[PDB]
Amino acid sequence: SSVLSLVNFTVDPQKAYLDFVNAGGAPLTNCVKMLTPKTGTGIAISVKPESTADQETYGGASVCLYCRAHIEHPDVSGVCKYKGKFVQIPAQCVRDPVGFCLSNTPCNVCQYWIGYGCNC
Amino acid sequence: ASADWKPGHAMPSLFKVQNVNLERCELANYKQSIPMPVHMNIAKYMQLCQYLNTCTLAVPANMRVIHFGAGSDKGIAPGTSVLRQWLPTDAIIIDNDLNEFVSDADITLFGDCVTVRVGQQVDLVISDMYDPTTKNVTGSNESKALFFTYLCNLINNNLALGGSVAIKITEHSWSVELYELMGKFAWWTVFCTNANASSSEGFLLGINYLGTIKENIDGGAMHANYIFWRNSTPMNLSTYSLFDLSKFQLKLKGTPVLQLKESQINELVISLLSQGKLLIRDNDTLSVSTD
Ligand SMILES: C[n+]1cn([C@@H]2O[C@H](COP(=O)(O)OP(=O)(O)OP(=O)(O)OC[C@H]3O[C@@H](n4cnc5c(=O)[nH]c(N)nc54)[C@H](O)[C@@H]3O)[C@@H](O)[C@H]2O)c2nc(N)[nH]c(=O)c21
Ligand SMILES: Nc1ncnc2c1ncn2[C@@H]1O[C@H](CSCC[C@H](N)C(=O)O)[C@@H](O)[C@H]1O
Ligand SMILES: [Zn+2]
Ligand SMILES: [Zn+2]
Repeated sequence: SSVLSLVNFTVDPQKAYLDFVNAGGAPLTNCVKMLTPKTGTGIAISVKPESTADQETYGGASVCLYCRAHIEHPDVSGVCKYKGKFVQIPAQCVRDPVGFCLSNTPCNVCQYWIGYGCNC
Repeated sequence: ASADWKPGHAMPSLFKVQNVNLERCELANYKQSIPMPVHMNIAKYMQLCQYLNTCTLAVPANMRVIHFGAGSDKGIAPGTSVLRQWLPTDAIIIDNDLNEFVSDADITLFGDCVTVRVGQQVDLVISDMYDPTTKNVTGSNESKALFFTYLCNLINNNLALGGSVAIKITEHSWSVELYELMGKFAWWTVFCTNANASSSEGFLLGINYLGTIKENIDGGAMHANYIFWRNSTPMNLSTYSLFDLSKFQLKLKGTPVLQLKESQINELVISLLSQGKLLIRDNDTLSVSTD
């Protein structure tokens, strides 16, 4: 809960978290990792879990920095893109699900993670 | 080891019909923990959901689910996420807890469950509530009030006919009144997950609310039967049931919602309610707020 306190002392919470983890800070813990049949489509954000064999699925609110830190979401509409949904993370990035989400963007055309599934 | 592959154990009629004094609960594996791959409450809620997959749950469109005691000291709600994974995509989840948390629910309310005003009637109530003072065992293990008074009033007033409840109890966290209310459902049991088999925890299930007394239950004697069952039944910690999740999601039954006057409820309606084939409640817009 140290890093959670830290992102309240900044104007750019995304950069604050990323600079912290990139400098050796402990990633946020207690992200809610689901148990899933790894038979999903593999898209980034989904209404039901969609992990492939190379992914893990997390409860969306738990991997959202703005949800976890109880700070304003940057989305112009004010709606969180993860909350109430499921987020698929590459299995090699489960060490920091929140950092991965802050570091990547789903494909605006195919909604797969750009660089981790999106083939457009 | 068939039972290890089941999600847990359900109290059989063999022990429902006993007549015994209330005794201390003594589990051979008490406090033993099973490792997870993943919060323990992920396995616990999934196994509860798996058992409810075998019950005649009413599953309508826009299903109304309220989840009490959803928070943890970590500020997250693993059980609410499991419900999101389990329930239809168009189900409405409202969760609540004394302490602050964030969850994948549609509506999240902080504070005592007594502050949660349900304006309409809901289809499914999940409660994991447990009061810390219950651990201060001094003297006789008597029926508890606490949050059970709220829950009993909820069942009597804000639960659709055909709706169901799953309410966590333990050896010392239990209510005479809540047991007796199970007699107003088509069926009832206590379900103990295999993931938490080393605890006296169980989920008191009322399946398909009928609004009228079907079984006369002596709640004090029935809790004594529940403890007698736990004291008599080897339960091995296990999450084998979660090894195959291909059919985990709640069946999309499309259960109809009907508005009926109580005078119109006949044998056909009671039969449909008891089979999980009908709900009777409003179809307004659901409103659940803090008072
Ligand atoms: C069954 N049993 C009880 N005692 C004795 O009687 C007391 C009351 O039990 P009690 O009714 O809590 O039930 P148990 O401890 O299962 O509950 P267990 O702790 O599993 O309770 C489980 C639930 O506690 C709740 N809980 C744990 N974390 C929190 C929390 O952070 N906040 C709140 N409010 N509740 C929490 C949560 O619902 C969890 O699932 C026990 O504490 C022992 O002294 C037993 N002693 C022996 N030697 N052998 C036994 O088999 C035995
Ligand atoms: N009267 C009450 N109103 C609302 N929540 C209550 C309550 N009494 C106890 N609780 C809650 O009961 C919960 C028991 S632990 C809940 C664990 C949670 N289900 C999970 O998925 O991790 C605690 O969060 C406690 O705050
Ligand atoms: Zn968010
Ligand atoms: Zn693409």
